[PDB]
Amino acid sequence: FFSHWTSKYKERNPTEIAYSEDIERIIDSLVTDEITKEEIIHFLFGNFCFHIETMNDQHIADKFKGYQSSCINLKIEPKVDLADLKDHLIQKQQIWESLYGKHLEKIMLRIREKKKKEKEIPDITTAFNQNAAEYEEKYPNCFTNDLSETKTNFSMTWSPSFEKIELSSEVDYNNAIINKFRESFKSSSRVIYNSPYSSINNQTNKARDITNLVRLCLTELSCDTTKMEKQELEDEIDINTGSIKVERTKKSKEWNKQGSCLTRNKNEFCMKETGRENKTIYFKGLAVMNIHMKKLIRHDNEDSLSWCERIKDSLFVLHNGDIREEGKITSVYNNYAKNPECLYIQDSVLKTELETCKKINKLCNDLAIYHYSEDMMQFSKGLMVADRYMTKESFKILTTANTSMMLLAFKGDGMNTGGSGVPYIALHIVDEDMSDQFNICYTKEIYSYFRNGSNYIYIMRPQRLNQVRLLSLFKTPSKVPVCFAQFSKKANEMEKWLKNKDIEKVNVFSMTMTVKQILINIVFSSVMIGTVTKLSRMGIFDFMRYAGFLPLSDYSNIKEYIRDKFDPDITNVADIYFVNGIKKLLFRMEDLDIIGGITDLNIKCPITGSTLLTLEDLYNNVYLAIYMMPKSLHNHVHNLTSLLNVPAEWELKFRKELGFNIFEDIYPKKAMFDDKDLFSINGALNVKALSDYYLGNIENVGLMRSEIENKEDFLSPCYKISTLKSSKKCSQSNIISTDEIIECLQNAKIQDIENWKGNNLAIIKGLIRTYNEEKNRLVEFFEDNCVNSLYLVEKLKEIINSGSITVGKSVTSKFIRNNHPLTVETYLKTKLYYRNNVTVLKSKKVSEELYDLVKQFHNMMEIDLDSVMNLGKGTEGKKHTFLQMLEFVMSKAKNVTGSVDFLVSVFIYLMSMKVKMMLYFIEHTFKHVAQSDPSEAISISGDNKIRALSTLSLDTITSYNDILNKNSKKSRLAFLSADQSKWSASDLTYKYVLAIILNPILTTGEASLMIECILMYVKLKKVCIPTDIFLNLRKAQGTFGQNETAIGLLTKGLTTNTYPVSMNWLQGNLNYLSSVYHSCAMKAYHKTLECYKDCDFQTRWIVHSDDNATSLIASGEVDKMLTDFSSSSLPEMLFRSIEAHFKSFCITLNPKKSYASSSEVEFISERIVNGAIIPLYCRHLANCCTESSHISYFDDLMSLSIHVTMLLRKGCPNEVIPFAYGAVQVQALSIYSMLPGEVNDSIRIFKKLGVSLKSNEIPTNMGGWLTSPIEPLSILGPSSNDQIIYYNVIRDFLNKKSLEEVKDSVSSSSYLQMRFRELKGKYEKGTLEEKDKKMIFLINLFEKASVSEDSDVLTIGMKFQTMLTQIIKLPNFINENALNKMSSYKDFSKLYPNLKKNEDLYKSTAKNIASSLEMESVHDIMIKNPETILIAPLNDRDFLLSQLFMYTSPSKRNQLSNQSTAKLALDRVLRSKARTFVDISSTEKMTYEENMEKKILEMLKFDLDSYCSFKTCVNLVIKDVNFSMLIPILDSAYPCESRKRDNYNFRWFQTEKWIPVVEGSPGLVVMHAVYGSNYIENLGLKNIPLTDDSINVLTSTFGTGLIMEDVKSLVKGKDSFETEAFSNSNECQRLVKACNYMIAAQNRLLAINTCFTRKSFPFYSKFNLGRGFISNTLALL
Ligand SMILES: NC(=O)c1ncn([C@@H]2O[C@H](COP(=O)(O)OP(=O)(O)OP(=O)(O)O)[C@@H](O)[C@H]2O)n1
Ligand SMILES: NC(=O)c1ncn([C@@H]2O[C@H](COP(=O)(O)OP(=O)(O)OP(=O)(O)O)[C@@H](O)[C@H]2O)n1
Repeated sequence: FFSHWTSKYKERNPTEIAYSEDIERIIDSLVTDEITKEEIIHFLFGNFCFHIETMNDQHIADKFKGYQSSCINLKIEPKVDLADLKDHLIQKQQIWESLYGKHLEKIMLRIREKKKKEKEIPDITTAFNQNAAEYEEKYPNCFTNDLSETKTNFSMTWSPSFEKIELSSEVDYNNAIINKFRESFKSSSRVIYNSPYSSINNQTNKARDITNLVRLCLTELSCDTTKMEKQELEDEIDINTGSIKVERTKKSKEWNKQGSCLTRNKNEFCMKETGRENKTIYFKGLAVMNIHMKKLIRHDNEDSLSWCERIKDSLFVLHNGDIREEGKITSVYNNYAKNPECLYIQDSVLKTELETCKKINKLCNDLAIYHYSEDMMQFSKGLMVADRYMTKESFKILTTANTSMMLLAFKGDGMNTGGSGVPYIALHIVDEDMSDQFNICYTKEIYSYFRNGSNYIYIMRPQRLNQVRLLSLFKTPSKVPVCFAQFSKKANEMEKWLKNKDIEKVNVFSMTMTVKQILINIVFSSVMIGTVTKLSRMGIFDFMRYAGFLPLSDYSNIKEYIRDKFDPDITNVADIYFVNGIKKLLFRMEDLDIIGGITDLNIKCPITGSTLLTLEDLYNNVYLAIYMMPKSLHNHVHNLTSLLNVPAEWELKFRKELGFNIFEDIYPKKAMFDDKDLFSINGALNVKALSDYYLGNIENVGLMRSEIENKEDFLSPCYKISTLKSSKKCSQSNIISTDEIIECLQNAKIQDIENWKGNNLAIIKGLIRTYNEEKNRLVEFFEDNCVNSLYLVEKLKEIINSGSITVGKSVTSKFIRNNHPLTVETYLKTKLYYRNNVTVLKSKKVSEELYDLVKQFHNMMEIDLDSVMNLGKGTEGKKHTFLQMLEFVMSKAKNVTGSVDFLVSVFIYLMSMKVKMMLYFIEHTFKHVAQSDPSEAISISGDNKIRALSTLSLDTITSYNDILNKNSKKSRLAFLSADQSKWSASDLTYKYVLAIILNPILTTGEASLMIECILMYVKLKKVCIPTDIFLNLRKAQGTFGQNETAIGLLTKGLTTNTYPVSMNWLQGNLNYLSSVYHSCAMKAYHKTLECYKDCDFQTRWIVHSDDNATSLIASGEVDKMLTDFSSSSLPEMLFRSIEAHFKSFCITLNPKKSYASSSEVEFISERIVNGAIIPLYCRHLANCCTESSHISYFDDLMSLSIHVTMLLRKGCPNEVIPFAYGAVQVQALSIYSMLPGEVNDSIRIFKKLGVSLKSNEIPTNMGGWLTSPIEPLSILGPSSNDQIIYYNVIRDFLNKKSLEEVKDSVSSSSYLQMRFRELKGKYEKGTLEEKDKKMIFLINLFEKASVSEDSDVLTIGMKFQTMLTQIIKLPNFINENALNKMSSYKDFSKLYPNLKKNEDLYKSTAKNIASSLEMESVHDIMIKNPETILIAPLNDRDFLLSQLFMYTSPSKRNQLSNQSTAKLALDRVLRSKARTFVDISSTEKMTYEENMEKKILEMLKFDLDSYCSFKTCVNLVIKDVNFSMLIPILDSAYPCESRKRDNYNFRWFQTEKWIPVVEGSPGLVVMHAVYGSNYIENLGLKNIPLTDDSINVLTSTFGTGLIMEDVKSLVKGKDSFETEAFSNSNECQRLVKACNYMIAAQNRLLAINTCFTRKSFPFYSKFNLGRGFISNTLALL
């Protein structure tokens, strides 16, 4: 172990760091009445003398010099010798050790003072009544007993039953329904208005208006079109971004002319030229939709439960008469659920489970679950399509696969600025038989009805829906059938009735009344849960995650949670059913193998099905009801204001508590270190606790320092660090300069009104738009910022008085949204000098910021080629380290920079590059400290062992309780599952300095650097609100009474943007240091509890930042000490004592999610009771239906199959797995890669062109369907589907039986050439069988759509986790708009000027006069330095021009252009049906399906010279270690009943193929297990040679393309070119594979040693660092 001091800061002490008086205040504030200042200093600087056994002697001299300097600067006489300090610190030990007993007495007094003040509620009903009483006390008379003023019961949209077959013959089936309703709505006027909820005083007077509006819109304002063209969209260039989807200017944006009406497309109509009485009727109907006063019903309303107990069974009657049999959602769900035998390889033993799944599918078919979900999905489609394009004088009649359903959509909030939603009136035709049940069910929203024929025509009430609510309505086919399947499985009456009957006898007719009632509840709950669009239902359902703990003890959650902080916001009826289910569960728990519920007689909360055989069924039902709700139905505008509003309040609370005023700095005070309640710690106890923690954790200072400076990439340049190189995002305050602003104002003349070209017109527009209403501040900015005062304003006078200028109005958000960003910059900056300063932080990549930092380190600001190339080559040139750049940044910004670097923004938080580097240093010097702690969970690599540590924390605790309580005394268990509240907001930050001073694995210079870093992070941090949000609050504050909650007080009345956030580190920034402090606090808790005299306590705790998993086992005289601690049992003891102890460590325990029990613990989401773990597969099942990224079909299908895989891991039953398959299929296919029957299908396209591939053999990237079985998807993952179909077509191609025959036939090198020649001859003369055409198709697909194709991992870093990739990559930007606003492009465009800057066509013309010379120079200084463009930067001049030589490849600007951005819905369902661009430069615009047709027609021919990709695709499949041993196990596995499996329910999968396959690869003994598998299954050991040699072939071709063209067999000389010409013999890839298969050189790298050999043939082996890298078979563990 060698020691290296990594600082120029060596001669700096922690008491001379500019912000050094705060350390003096911390020292002065730690002085107690028993410990003086001298002992505090001697302990704090000198604690390292307990660690002096593993550190160097130069480290000894360094730390003793730091000790002496600290004592001299603090006016204390230091000890002369190190042994003198050791003797003094070992003799003043009992003074410091006595703090634990006083702390024990303090927490006992705090429990005694806290339990006396609280009040006790007698029962749960009194808690509910007290909540209702205080709710009436806030707002009086808010509770109404009349059910006529409430909100809508049955949510956004209503689905009647569809009773008549509608024949179509030349009548356009979508349009025949509209004229059917029109001819129904032409009879007389027997309009009966509906009184809601059987009321008597019906006002009406609006039902007449709605009826007249609907009659007008269906009689006069619309007609049978049947001839107009469909809506077609086209991509267009935006003035701020690229490639947005919009309607074309002609055709589908123009109003056509039918007979006396105006029409746009097949659905939209208009009334621009209509009679005045008709216009009056239209406006009278429009005024209804608007184009305390809360009536909340009580929890104990017996009328609402009685009404719901008729509404929810009228719904079941309505869900029982539908006659439709085929559809889109029905087809995809019946692909998996109607025949689930294909998913399971050994399906012959699942004769009961698969039959139950088939019965659940038949019940879904007969109750019209699929058809209702499909109707909701397409109506949400049509509704948001209507939301963006509708005007006030137009409507958008929607029709679907329905028979008796329409919707009359009206003007919504196009160009979304929050808004309210899109109005819509739905019409229904119901027959005479189901007429009373329709009135009973939808009694609130039926607005008028009349009778025509044997039918009733219903007009329902208009509502409105935001885009988020339409998106939650969209995922109905993914959310409702899985709800029906899970609730039908977990209900024991439903499953019990399903098990006796047969598939031909399952119907509603042969049902008992109890099973029918359970089915009614299941249908109603699935409908109400799968589509949720109300905030009250979300409040009710996330109230449910705390009122659901049965096996419990004292938690302060049964009664004190249902008091004041519970919000009973029940607005409608029939959520009384859900709240009443909660109330019955709580009343049951009040009156009091896991068998938890066969004896308690528990009741399901949403589905009410009794006789619960297992507690895990209850946990699964509640948590699936919880996790299926959306994250938020609020807009991003409201959510961002909430996220920017919480820290302002939690900082104003801190300032008010500790006496700081609003506009001043933050310094330590005595109150923070005096053991107070709100914002304080104990002080001297914290120092002793941290010293004891560092004594007990760090065992070798030098070895751990070596691991820190070797594994965290210290003493290495910053581009080797993945956090500071991989472009996440960043924040750099780029503001147009004020001198540049006044210069642009000066050069903007008044004689060039026509010639206002360039970007200066944007500055002119911004200053004029600011002048139009903000005259008060523009004169101040024009007279104080610039030295010329009157000239600028007098020039602006005739600038506005020039007559012609393009400004409409200060429309605020309408100006911001669709104008150039520098217009926003100027419209800000001309009124921001002394107030409202903003200083807008625009986002940037960290790679560009690191590029600028490396450029600024070597003083190469102005870019010059000789200046960068003079830095040397190889591993002997100029190179920096991470800490040298860190101190360069610190020395730069300590020089009066204005503290612009400490500015974060919300985009979860967006910090600067400096703050990212300081947080990296502080984070990763404590990551290894937390890695040495066995009780620390955030240091666990991944989520794999997170469950494992909880398993140990249960197992050793239970084993020790079994080993102690049987001998001498009694023991009581106490498991704590705490979660702290405001872990970052309420936390004192200055206590982290004490964790750094006492750190022994450090240096007195590095410690000073970290202390100064944390002190500037506290004293100078600020938060900048974004421009649109701050303008919204500014205009709201101007219109209103000018008061705000906390943001107005912090920003001096909203007159400035940056508000101070000092003692609140942002969440995720200190995630290891806070966890270290938490574990230190728990060790101090154990040391404090060890001070009790006649009792023995041992504590086991587990810490992951915010969370806690404390266990405690007491022994001895328990009965006396329990009333000493003021409690009744050990969980009550633990919940009181830990809460009292944590207040001395600035940790706030909240009595909401923190419970204490004697048998149950929870950690994050996993949960283990009495040595057995409850599975909780709810999160993955909900992620299978709700969470998606919305980027592509391939990406989202591969991402959702992760959740399917973890569903298979965590014990899912075998009847929800086919529904999980169907759910991920609907969620992947329902946006862009369209559903069966639509335009972007892949079964239909492959069937039309006669492709030889079958339905279940289409690859995933071809738009095909996930058809991998249960076992290979569970073991390998989503990347196994294409591997399985490739292996199947290969095994059919060479006509073999097993994989081993294929392996020993491929292993001969003279075999695949003969097969390829035989295939070529077969294609030649006369014969091509089906297998040959399949093999040819997949060979050409591997050529055209391999994952390595058109990708390099050094421009954008990818991971290569699959075999193939997306074959259409839509460009997010067109031309060089993606490459702009970049320092790399601005440098590349300067030393290589506009001959090669603008544009891609100018560079492409240099491949067939000055651009050819520039390209020749580029590739001449590129090909002489080969290591700079296709490996990682070895040093500088391998990084600064590595970012410069990537803007020359056509496939490296395309890769940066089509980067996957976030976007949202309606930007991808519209782009899929639009004529999109192909690449970065093409005049041709073509659709997605036509592109797919062209690509499939391209990959149909044999295309000889395809031998290399044939051998590559064979060898990528067969050579996998995991696949080649998983397949023979699956092929030769015994069914059951010998050692594999003998149980039935949820015990085939976890007994037959996840334990005899885990005795397969690593060998194992355990029988039943929930699996956290190994790392990712590697299919990228062979693909990173493909990328790293494809880029070599590309630069070879682009180097050889200038001087000459040639074909082959080149004779030129100049060895680096002749050897690459010999390298390009066939493709260079078969040469790569064969040549480095038959030898293995493996020469080391020094870039002169390796360039000594040859530039081409053995050099490429040192551009991947490995060859034929075969991994080991992964242990599932
Ligand atoms: N992005 C939008 O279009 C939108 N959505 C809701 N809002 C807020 O609510 C009002 C109604 O929106 P509009 O801009 O369509 O109404 P308008 O201003 O009276 O009509 P117009 O566009 O023809 O001038 C608007 O005045 C505005 O305050 N704006
Ligand atoms: N009630 C609690 O016991 C609790 N648990 C966490 N927190 C801290 O609260 C900050 C923001 O709260 P959020 O609105 O994001 O939800 P949350 O974290 O789940 O807390 P809560 O249950 O109170 O809503 C978050 O920064 C979070 O750390 N409070």
